[PDB]
Amino acid sequence: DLRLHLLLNTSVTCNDGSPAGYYLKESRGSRRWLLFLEGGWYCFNRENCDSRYDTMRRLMSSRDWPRTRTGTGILSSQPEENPYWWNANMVFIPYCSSDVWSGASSKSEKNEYAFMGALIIQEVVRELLGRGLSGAKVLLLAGSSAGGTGVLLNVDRVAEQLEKLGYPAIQVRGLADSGWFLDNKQYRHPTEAIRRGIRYWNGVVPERCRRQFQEGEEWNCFFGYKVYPTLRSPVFVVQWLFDEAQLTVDNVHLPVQEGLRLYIQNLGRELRHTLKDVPASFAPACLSHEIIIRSHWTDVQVKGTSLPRALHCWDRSLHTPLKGCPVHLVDSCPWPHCNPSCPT
Ligand SMILES: COC(=O)c1ccccc1Oc1ccc(N)cc1
Ligand SMILES: *[C@@H]1O[C@H](CO)[C@@H](O)[C@H](O)[C@H]1NC(C)=O
Repeated sequence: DLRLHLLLNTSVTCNDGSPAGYYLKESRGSRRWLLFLEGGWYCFNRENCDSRYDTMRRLMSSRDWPRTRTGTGILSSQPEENPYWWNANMVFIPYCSSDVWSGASSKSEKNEYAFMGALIIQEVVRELLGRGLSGAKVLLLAGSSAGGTGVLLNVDRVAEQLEKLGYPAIQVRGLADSGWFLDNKQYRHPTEAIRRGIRYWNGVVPERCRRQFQEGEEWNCFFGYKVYPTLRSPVFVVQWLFDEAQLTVDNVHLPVQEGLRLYIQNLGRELRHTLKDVPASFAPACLSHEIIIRSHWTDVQVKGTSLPRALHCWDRSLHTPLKGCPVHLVDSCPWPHCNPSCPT
């Protein structure tokens, strides 16, 4: 079990002003640390944030947090469930800022809600350094769905933070799961919500990406294929070719006729194209969403290689290609579940 710690700096808060926090399970025997970012959509104005506070309050407040949590998937300490890092120090950071982990604005007299996602990550890292992280050799920042996008937005800031604090020996890396989206046409009549959210949250994006797209076009950096080339920390990308959250924003809900068949096939081809210059990636041809913290994450394979194996090969590569231990795994067949190992 992972144990809850509320942030000692109570000014770094969830949406409603309650303190943010993290769940931790230590492993004194390891110098590897895994920090995982929870997902769960977002809210972008007063009215729909008010709605989210009524029926999704745990994503906006720490008031009702359970006092511990169970680690699953890549957060499991059992070798049978987690062949990759079962012996690592485990950290689960709850998502209570509703800002895709980008915000840096406090609750105040002008702001009904606080959006502090980027600052929550910074403060968790700082408080963990007095608690074991100062001796780490690798810090892997991971996350799923909105947390996967949060990895892309924050991994280089964590690297910069550790350098400025005096810890240049810690190798910061990222693992972005199911947060690699496309700003494509919908099947029937979404990027505007991101643009409005950024101004509502005072959201921040990586500096190298911001300099490319410049004022008021910062929404571009929320899309993986645009922000990834600007990052300097090593990042491993996991993405279903037919992601269910992507299809939902595209207004696709699953007899498929020719128009829909061509749309679905073109989406898989476009996603595959955006990953050709991404050396560390895992992209199976399945209709699903999220992967790395479910208990049976070991079952899916691309070209005969599991995701835990591909991540271990990634570790080895960062000590050119390795014999029988690949890191770039993208299916080429064109329809959902043409890979026999897709989840049911
Ligand atoms: C849950 O996370 C998101 O909603 C998200 C994150 C980053 C970028 C986009 C996002 O939603 C989308 C907006 C528009 C289109 N076309 C696709 C996806
Ligand atoms: C708490 O965090 C905020 C935001 O990062 C910072 O401005 C403040 O100085 C911190 N408080 C202390 C006591 O360090």
